[PDB]
Order: sequence, then C-alpha cells, then structure tokens
Amino acid sequence: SRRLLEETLAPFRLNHDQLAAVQAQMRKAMAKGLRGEASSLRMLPTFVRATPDGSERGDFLALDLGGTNFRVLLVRVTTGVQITSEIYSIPETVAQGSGQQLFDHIVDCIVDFQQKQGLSGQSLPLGFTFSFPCRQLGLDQGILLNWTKGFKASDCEGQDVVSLLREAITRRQAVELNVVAIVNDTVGTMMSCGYEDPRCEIGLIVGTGTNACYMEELRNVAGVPGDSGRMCINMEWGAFGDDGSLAMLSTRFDASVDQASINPGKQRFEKMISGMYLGEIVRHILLHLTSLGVLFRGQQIQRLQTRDIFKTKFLSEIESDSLALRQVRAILEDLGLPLTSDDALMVLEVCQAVSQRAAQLCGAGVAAVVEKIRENRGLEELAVSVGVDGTLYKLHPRFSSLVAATVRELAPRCVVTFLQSEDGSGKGAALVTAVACRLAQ
Ligand SMILES: O=P(O)(O)OC[C@H]1O[C@@H](O)[C@H](O)[C@@H](O)[C@@H]1O
Ligand SMILES: OC[C@H]1O[C@H](O)[C@H](O)[C@@H](O)[C@@H]1O
Repeated sequence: SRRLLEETLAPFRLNHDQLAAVQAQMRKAMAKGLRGEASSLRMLPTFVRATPDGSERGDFLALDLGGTNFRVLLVRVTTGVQITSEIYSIPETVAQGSGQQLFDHIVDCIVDFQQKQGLSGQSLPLGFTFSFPCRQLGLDQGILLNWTKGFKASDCEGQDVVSLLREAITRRQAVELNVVAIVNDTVGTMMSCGYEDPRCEIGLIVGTGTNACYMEELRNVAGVPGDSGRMCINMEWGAFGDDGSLAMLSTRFDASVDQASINPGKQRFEKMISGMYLGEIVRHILLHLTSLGVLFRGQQIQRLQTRDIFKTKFLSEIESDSLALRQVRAILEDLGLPLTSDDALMVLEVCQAVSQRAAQLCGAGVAAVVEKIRENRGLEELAVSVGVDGTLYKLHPRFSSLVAATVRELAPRCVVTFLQSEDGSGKGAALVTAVACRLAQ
C-alpha cells in the first residue's frame, strides 16, 4: 500500500552522488557550449559586459514579457531609481496566436501606458525584458530562436524582436521606436539586484520557466571576439538535457508531461523544475497512483484528468507547515478533489517529493555555475551573490531553502548569497539600456 507509494516516488529522491552527477554534466554542457561544440545549453552571449558600473542616469520605458505578468514600465534612474508600472493581459489566444496580433497588442499597451503617464510624444529608450532565447550580437538586437513556456506566436521565430516591435509600432502608428535594448529576464534580474550589490554576478529565474545567467570570462566565450574582460551569458538551461543526456533522471511522469506539452522534447530540464510544469508532474503521479488502487480507492476522479489544476499558488499553499490536515483537505475539496485524510497525506507527500527534486536540481545547477565562476578565476574561495526572481521561488515554503542547502552541499568552497529581486527585471533592463544609449552616442 504505502510500499507502492514509496516505490513510485523513489526516482524523485535524488541522493548526493546523483545530484553531483547533474552538476558534473551541466558543468560539461557549459564548457562545450562556450567552445562551440554541441551542447543542450545554448550559452547565448548577452553583450552585457559589466554589472552596474557606478552611476548610470536616464529616464527609460521598459517592457517585461514572458512571465506570468506582461508589464509596461517607466524607470527613472538618477541618484536613486523610481518605477511606475501597469500589468496587461495576454491570453493563450494572443500568446499562441499570430505574431502580428501579439506585438499589435504590445504596442497598444505602450500607447495606453504612455497616455496614462503623460509620456505621449516623447519617444524614450525602451528596455525590453524579453524572457526567451535570442541570438544577440549586440544589446540593441535579438533574434528569437524559439518560443518556450506557453508561447507559440506565429511568424516570430527567426525574427529580430526589435524589428517585430517596429513593424507593430508603424502598423498601430505609435511613437517612433528610439534606442531599444533586448535583455533576458535572468539578465534583467541579475542587473536589478546588481544595482546595490557588486558581488551579484548571476541571475536566476524560477517561476513559469527556469533559467540562469552569469558573468563568464570573455576569453572563454569562443563565439564572440576579444579576450580582455567578461560578459554575461544566458545559459538557457531550461533546454538542458534536450539532447537526451538527462534520460537518467526522466521519470515516466516527466515523459507524460513533456509529450502532453506545446513543445514536446523541448525545455526538458525546465519541465522538472518550474511552476508551469511541476503541478502537472504531480497530477500524473496521482493518476498513476489511483490506477494502482493506492489513492482514491481506485475510484475515477475525472477532475484529475483536467490539465493545470495544480498551480504554483496552490503548490506553495498545500506545503505550508501552518496548515492542519483538515485545511489541506479543504483546499483540495476546494479544487474539486475531495480527499480522505490518508489520501490527503499521500497527495501532500507527492508534492513535497516533486518540489524537492525541483529545488535540488536547480541547486545542482546553481552549484555548477558558482563553481564555474570560481574555477574560471582560479580562486580557492568565492563570495558571490545571486539575483533571483520567480513566483515559485518567491512563494514556495521550502524551495528557496532547499536550493541554498544544495549549493552548500555541492559548492562548499563558494559562499553564495541569494538576493530576491524586489523590483523585477525592468530595473535591470533600464540600466542595460543606459549603456546601449552610451554605446550609440
Ligand atoms: O513567470 P514568473 O513567476 O512571473 O517569474 C519570472 C518573471 O518574474 C518577474 O518578476 C520578472 O520581472 C520577469 O522578468 C520574469 O520573467
Ligand atoms: O522566464 C524564465 C525563462 O523561461 C524559459 O526558460 C526561457 O527559455 C528563458 O529565456 C527564460 O529566462
């Protein structure tokens, strides 16, 4: 009875050696990607060559697309930083619709925002936080390689997103685009937390999707020219193991989720960690358990067939230690999954199991990065801060802690501090754009 439950959850409980191997293999994927060999990490240059270098003034507009929230932002950088913002809705219809409609909508929001802020005629430098993989050969350009997460907008892949915006601006007849800067949310976060922490050289995202960036030494980035200095690299680690190198880890439940997704075979490592997917990993487990007769006494809970019932907000609430079992059951009776205690206990165990692996994997990841940076600089010890954002990370009872613990376990010679971004990527984006303006003048 409970024997089957543990047998089933066994693969989600990774021992030290297993986790070390994950770190080992990411470390290898990083090496290869940078030398231009075949890696599942794209290791994309971002052309951000320094964390916030002292004073960098300017008033910037800022887009933030690809997260749970799409937001337009005004960012005023002087002695201090002042941000105004407004969220707008992007339904799956628009997100997976036509590129034309997508950016038409984006522009409409900018006009709306601008009109509400009195910006109006003034065409400001835009800091575009665009949380997807781009091939950049400069701050002011970024060719979308692939959509990820919940996006599938047509006629966009292979397009420079700065162009995609121009074409929309001209169509919606908005104010002419000025200096635009493309930044990944990881890079945006890193730079935001970097504003008031010089040792911040890594951006980590664990929300809808997961990814990381970090300051690599320029000599090691074979794709780009130059030797002196360093440059931030967007690892795009969500797609880690897309080459099938993480077959060792994939459970049957991971498989079921992947095949059932918009992008089968893609972003495999992400599908074992981030908020968009964890809830589903659980659901399949529960389905398997019910069919084994363990859960629900075999009885068919059709509601369990419904996709995306276990959301981050829920996964974070279910595991709160301040909940009594009656309250856990209440929550599930409130999602249309009434449970008996025993069932409720197994469900809660399943969540812990999944979210644990999620935190641990991410930990092994951060471990590889911090080690890479340390070894890159020939150091025996490293003090480094990680600018981190994401609702899962930010809300989940144990995730952040379990990561920090894993980073100690696996990268002891490094002293890693985690900074939670209080102001989002818009702040960092603006700082990057400041350089992009200097780079034009
Ligand atoms: O998908 P989530 O939970 O909103 O987390 C990721 C996002 O978190 C936001 O706070 C950042 O400003 C975005 O740049 C980022 O993409
Ligand atoms: O938003 C978090 C992450 O989502 C996906 O992994 C994207 O590929 C990546 O660009 C982004 O950083």
